Amino acid sequence: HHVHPLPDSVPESEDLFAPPPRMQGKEGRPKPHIGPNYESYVKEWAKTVGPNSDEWWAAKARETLDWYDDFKTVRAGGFEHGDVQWFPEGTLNAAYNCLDRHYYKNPKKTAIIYEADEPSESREVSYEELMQETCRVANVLKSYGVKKGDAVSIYLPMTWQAAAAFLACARIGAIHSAVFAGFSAESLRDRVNDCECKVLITTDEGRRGGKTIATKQIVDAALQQCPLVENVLVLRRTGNKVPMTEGRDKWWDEECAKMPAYCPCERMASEDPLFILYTSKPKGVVHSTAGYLLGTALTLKYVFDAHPDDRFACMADIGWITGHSYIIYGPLANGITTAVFESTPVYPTPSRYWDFVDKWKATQLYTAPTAIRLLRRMGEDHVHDLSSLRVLGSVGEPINPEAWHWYNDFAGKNQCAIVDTYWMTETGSISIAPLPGAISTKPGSATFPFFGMDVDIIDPQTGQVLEGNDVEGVLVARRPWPSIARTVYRDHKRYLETYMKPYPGYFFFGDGAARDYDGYMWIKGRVDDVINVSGHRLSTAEVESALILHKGVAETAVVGCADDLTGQAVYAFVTMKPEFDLKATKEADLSKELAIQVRKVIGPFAAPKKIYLPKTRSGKIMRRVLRKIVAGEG
Amino acid sequence: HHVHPLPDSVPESEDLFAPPPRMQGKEGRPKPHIGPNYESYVKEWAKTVGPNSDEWWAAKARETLDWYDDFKTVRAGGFEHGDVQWFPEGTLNAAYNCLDRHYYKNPKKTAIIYEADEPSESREVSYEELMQETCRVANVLKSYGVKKGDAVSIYLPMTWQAAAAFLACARIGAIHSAVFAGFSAESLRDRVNDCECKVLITTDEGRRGGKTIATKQIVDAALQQCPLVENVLVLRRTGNKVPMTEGRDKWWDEECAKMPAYCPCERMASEDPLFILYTSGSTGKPKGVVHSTAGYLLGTALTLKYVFDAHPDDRFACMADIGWITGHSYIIYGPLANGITTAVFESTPVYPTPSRYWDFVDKWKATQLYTAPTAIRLLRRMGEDHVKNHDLSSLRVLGSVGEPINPEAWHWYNDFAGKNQCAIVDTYWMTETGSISIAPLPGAISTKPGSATFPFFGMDVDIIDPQTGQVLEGNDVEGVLVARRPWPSIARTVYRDHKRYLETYMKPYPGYFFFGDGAARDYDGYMWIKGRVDDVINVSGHRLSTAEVESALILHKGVAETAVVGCADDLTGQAVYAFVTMKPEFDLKATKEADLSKELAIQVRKVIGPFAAPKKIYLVSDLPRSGKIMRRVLRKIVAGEGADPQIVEEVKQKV
Amino acid sequence: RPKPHIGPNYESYVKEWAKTVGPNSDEWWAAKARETLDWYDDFKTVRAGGFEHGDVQWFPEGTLNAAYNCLDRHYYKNPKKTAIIYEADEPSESREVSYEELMQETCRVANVLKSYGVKKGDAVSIYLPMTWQAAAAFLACARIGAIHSAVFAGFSAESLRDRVNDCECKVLITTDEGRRGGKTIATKQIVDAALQQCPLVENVLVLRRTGNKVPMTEGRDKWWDEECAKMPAYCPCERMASEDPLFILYTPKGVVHSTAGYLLGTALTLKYVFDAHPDDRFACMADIGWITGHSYIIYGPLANGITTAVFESTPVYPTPSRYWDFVDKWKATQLYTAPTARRMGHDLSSLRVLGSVPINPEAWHWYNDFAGKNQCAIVDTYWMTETGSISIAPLPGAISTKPGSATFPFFGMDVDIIDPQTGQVLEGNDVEGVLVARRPWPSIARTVYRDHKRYLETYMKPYPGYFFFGDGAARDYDGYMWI
Ligand SMILES: CCNS(=O)(=O)NC[C@H]1O[C@@H](n2cnc3c(N)ncnc32)[C@H](O)[C@@H]1O
Ligand SMILES: CCNS(=O)(=O)NC[C@H]1O[C@@H](n2cnc3c(N)ncnc32)[C@H](O)[C@@H]1O
Ligand SMILES: [Cl-]
Repeated sequence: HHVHPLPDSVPESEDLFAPPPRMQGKEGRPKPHIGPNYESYVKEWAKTVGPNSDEWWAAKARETLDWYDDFKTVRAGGFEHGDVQWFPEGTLNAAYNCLDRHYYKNPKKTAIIYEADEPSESREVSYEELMQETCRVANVLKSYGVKKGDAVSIYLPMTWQAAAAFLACARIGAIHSAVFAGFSAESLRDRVNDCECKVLITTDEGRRGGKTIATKQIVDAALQQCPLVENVLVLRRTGNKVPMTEGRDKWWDEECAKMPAYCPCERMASEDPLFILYTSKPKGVVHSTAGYLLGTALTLKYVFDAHPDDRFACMADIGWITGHSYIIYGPLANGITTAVFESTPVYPTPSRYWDFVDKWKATQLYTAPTAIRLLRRMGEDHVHDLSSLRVLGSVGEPINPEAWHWYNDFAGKNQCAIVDTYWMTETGSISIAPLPGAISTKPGSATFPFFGMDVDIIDPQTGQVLEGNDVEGVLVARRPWPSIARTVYRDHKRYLETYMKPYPGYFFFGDGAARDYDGYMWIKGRVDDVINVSGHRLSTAEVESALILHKGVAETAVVGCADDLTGQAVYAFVTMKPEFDLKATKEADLSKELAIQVRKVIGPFAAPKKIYLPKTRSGKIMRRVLRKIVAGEG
Repeated sequence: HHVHPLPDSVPESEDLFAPPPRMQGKEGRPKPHIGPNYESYVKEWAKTVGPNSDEWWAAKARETLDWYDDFKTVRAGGFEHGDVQWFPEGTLNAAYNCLDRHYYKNPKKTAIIYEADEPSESREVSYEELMQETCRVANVLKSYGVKKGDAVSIYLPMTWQAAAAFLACARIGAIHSAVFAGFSAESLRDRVNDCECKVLITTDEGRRGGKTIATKQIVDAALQQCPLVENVLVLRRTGNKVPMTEGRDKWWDEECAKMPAYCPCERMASEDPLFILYTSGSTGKPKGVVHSTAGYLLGTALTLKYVFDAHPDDRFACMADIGWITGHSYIIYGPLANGITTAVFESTPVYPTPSRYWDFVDKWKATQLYTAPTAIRLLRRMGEDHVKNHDLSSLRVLGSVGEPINPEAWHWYNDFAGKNQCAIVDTYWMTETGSISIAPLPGAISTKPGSATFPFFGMDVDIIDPQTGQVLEGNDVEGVLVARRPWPSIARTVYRDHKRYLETYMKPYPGYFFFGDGAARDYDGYMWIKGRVDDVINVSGHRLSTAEVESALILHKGVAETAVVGCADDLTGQAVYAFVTMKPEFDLKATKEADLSKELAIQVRKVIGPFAAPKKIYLVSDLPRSGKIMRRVLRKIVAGEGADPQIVEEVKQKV
Repeated sequence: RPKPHIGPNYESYVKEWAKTVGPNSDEWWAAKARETLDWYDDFKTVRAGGFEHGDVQWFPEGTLNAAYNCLDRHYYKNPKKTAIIYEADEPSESREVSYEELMQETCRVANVLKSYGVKKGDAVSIYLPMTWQAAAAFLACARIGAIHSAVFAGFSAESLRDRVNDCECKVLITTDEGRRGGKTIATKQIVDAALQQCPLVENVLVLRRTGNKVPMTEGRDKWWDEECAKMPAYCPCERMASEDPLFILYTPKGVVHSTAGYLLGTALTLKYVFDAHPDDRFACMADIGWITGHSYIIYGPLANGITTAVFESTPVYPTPSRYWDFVDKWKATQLYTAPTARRMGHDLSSLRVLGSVPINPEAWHWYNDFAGKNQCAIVDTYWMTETGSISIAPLPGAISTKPGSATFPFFGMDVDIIDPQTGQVLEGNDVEGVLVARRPWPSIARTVYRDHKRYLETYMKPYPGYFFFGDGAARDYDGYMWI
């Protein structure tokens, strides 16, 4: 075969895992929504793409969400000019769909499982409580003069009120712009100025893993160069003394105590913007209302097989798109229970995830590879019952197949489906992932595209589509889907040039990908991280997966630097486990073993020329820093 | 029985009055909506409360009002957090329901009977004229930058244009805040700043009882300490010279002449706030009671239709002032929503003479009259010569609101205003309830002097023992009044002071709404509201209402009005002190002042008991704007402290 | 040739015109209102109000948007159809603009205006020549509920200063220069002169029609193409009430038109007076600065979903044949031109209906033979800014017409003539007097901006309960009108 899976130590013939009995109608668990096999997924999927799929999408939009005004047109527009429209004549409100309509049905049902940094301080927040808090904040924002279409910055740690602040903006038609609680003032400042907001929502302090985040202190520093901000609403998270500027700053609880506990919903057009989410000038990705909300609702229901009594535990941060979609909007739209985890996976112990799972009988767990490195690395003594789990998800970057099996074995007792979810901030919702009740998985593969996603592979050297299977190139989408980002805030040109110009006719994700002989999709990393050695273009995922097969390796990152005899050369930056003895295995001897590992697993063309990690707050490895340093640019 | 009715001079067996023939469909009058007996009231009422009342309320909401968008949910929320919701997904506009839809049906039907202070200046205002005036003001407010949800203060006397100012704000989604024309600048200023409005609507002057109110003069004084006000719209009521600040102030007639006579309606969510009505209440600051749109509007429409048995051609004569909740609900919103004729009375009941009410009724053939006990007592003091020589046959329902009505005043009302041929409706409610809470349905309920009787549709009230916090099951019980579940017209908050809203009405008896009134349900199930809990007097363990001691006093020949307050007493805890006003004709020389007092105390001792007999009686000329007697002032005077500051000194002298 | 909608004799035009007036006048206007336009919300009341107090209302409860009805709905049905034929001043610079392209430009501009804080109900002034982006400007203002005030591109800086200050607009849309009859119309120069005394105007959007160097006030002035490059190509439509104002057109008498009425009147007149059909190519040579360009270049044609022409030249540039080179080059199917234009000195078989807007009666024969070849129709049209849509015209495939007259007044308008000395209408035929109208029509102007007083003292108070046109008119034994 031309297309190889990510290097793994397990035979390929033993790496095809069918839906287990928990994802079958047995053991008293809900029968899957889609199942039991690959053909059942394809049968439904073919209704969601092609020239006769408007029928399916209209029904799903009318069944999934509540509308104030029906829509007439299902879809229009396209990539070339970026005029994407879905359900354009309809009106709705995101807070009505995430709060009110469930409050009216079961007001005492739990909406948020607030897992505080300290396990003792945790509690359940009901749809009644969350709605009242949202409506109070919404009334406060209106009293500040916030109007439909105004931007509101949010700088909140993972306390449950963060959901109320997001939904308060959506309730009144404001455009919330979340900034990870922990970015520098320079990062907070740039995002506040770009969106031109006049109101900022934040806390006095945060708490994560026992540490103290000086959110208010950072804000005051950033706001010295954010001229337009006139109002700041400070949640009293800790109560510890923080500076409160007179007039500009007010306490959340004092402001809310003056306001009523209900607020009307602003009737929003489908294409009114719901939020701006900046990405690390800053790129403010803009999502509209109806299509984004429907995408998050549909993906949560099918990719995680969500059922009414489920308790969904996404361990990400609301400052990132994974929090937007699968902590707040997705789960609350489906009306289930969602987790807001304010701690780290290592506090009080590396068993918090598992203590959390057993304490709350969580039905799905959704975290990232960068955190997955933690648990499997430190010890499986930390891994409990975990029987409540039924679907396990991973998001953020390629998952080395080695981490994949531990996830299947110890967290799932070989009884959970593992869903590797591929998507971007700009897709809004999950693009390629297995439906747990239908798809037999492979370690390290995203598998098949989700409803509405018609993806293909393009040879970047010819610009043409590679027909068939067992092909490799760059991933592109053929048609718009409802949750696609609609622009980059006040910079539509950057939007078109980045995603719509590189391969005209298609959307360009920016990732290398391959479709193997079985049709399974494999995402191998950024195209900008590809290294071309003597005509062999190498992905960062395959070299880094082969390295992690050597004893003692924890995490790696390979970058390319120019080479006069091979064009570029692979340079690998390697991190070792703490117990590993660097004296027994000399650094020169370690590199020799690693280069032989890569040569054996990939080929001589891939052997690193030199072996020696800078990571953003989102958990991503800053490979652009490793590349420039190797060249000698400070 | 343990529960006694308010003192009356008629035997209890002879003091139950069944709907007269005018409310039996006879004499050419329209058949009542509910009737003909108590059972017909209960049959409908039981559809309006309980866990299966959503069906009735959904239907009445869709039958009574015109909606731009239908609603899905009927009710949600509750007392505990103050998140009451009614018809939340629906949209409508109050001005469309009060003007446009009736204009489109019968544009020339009369909307307002404008009874000016001078009777010669009175005229009829049709729905077309009022709609056009409303739309001109709305355009004027919008030209000023007024947006949906902004507060607009109104300081207007009782001229018909006051309705156009209220409905102009409602038409564009502004929040109107009315201030009684006659409050001091100090009271106006507090209300203008609290609601944070930028636009004020007022007159150059007012006219009441022959006097001239210098509204603009008061306004200018108030606005020197109102930094947020940017625009003032001055109706040209008198034409006498007033100071007009350049730019800030503009003439109503000049501004409106520039605008079109139509304006689109703002589509409002049911729960968007419709108005703020401040009350000089509780203490310290003014309490801005906030009502939302759909539930308030539906509450006033339904109460007017059933409590006053309103039919399409009726001519409803509420003699209250639009600066108070009775004016909001039963001059403007209630009647105009029902599409009938409503009266705007610019005079007093004694100007030019005490026959004004009755001249008005016959002049316009009014079909229902709605006034207060303070005016019934006032007229009753001036003589039956001014009321005896009138027809008054057009009337068929007479209403009383504001406080408990003494059975003596009740009988004067029934005898001379209704000629024993009208139904008397005693309406109990508050600013905070939005609409009538407890009252008799005139075609169905047999009344008792001084009793409101039974709760209105949607009101499920109870009596609570304030010392046990428990509901007193059964009849012949006494305590404080409470409501069990929200109703559609309940106030939704206190403007920017939700804590004051929860603390005042929702915390004192958790699970309930606390009216603040003592109440009792007699053996027949009739409810009796006898006065504020803060006004109770306790003599040797006997908790006394001010209404029952004052009802017993007024049974003595010559008594016009009384006021009793409690004073501390070392041997009985408190003691009753009574302040008495007599009729003009009564001779103080024939019956010495001391001998009169003894007869009064013996009256109370006989009817209530010696513990209620006043220890001392002060004969005054008058008692100390809403028509309420300032008993808190008389209480402080008898203790030793220190609308008209002259009576206050007059009291201090006799005391 | 497609069959005309109304025909073939008068009894077909009496059975129809009898429905647009009278007691059941409502039932007909209600059907047409629902059939012609797309509504976001239905309407309950057909008509209310009258001339007396100036409270005219049509379809008050309904909501809608002019851009959705002139762009989106046709885009969704056939996006590549040509909405505009842009006949540049230089004939070889002409090109077709599709509904898609026209929609995307409108949405961009609409997004720009929103970034400047323009809100529903705000005023925006438009100082543009007859380039095709003028319709995108009009419709971008309508798309967001903003009130556009079109000021003809030839007006002086003084006349623009006055029109911009009356409407109180905070945003102005102009070009850097114009082009007409081979000449250059310095519009930004005139814009900078006037604005020195326009204290409310805070943002100006300048379209590069020539690229020539012009002054740009930093901060206030921004380039159209640079501002629009930052915005998405879709914008939501504001849900407007029928009686929300759509535009101000000063004659400083700023005539105001509501939305659903003016739009219904414009759509119906094109579909009948000119007998427009789906594939027709309506050519109107007016300017978007006047009510002729508003109603029969932009709103009427783009509402019916046909093709309309934006003619940027004169009738004699390059040569007096331009109309007829125009007509054959694009196969125009209707022609609409002024009185001004057989004195300075082609196939044309595609023309089917020909109209003007008084013309000497010999021009009626010349316009029927040299332009029609005794195979075309001829429709004469009189009206004014305050009427919203053409008032007096004959229906083409039904009514046998005569030179100089107009057979019958348009659907839903019933006029008469008053004796200016007795103030009594002269019933009957063979009469003369001052022209006035009876009852309300949908497209009637609703006020004069912030001078409803003048609105009454000019058209309502002069003759009680009537609309006073201000021009003398006469009727003859044939039931025909003369201005
Ligand atoms: C939506 C989360 N955004 S993200 O967490 O910022 N991820 C950063 C970037 O990593 C890539 N990516 C995401 N998920 C996967 C995956 N499962 N396998 C391989 N690659 C992946 C995408 O290009 C994304 O833009
Ligand atoms: C809507 C009235 N507004 S009011 O004029 O402000 N009345 C002041 C307060 O008096 C009490 N009250 C009112 N009506 C009655 C009545 N009929 N019998 C006994 N008590 C009554 C209420 O607590 C009210 O709030
Ligand atoms: Cl699996």
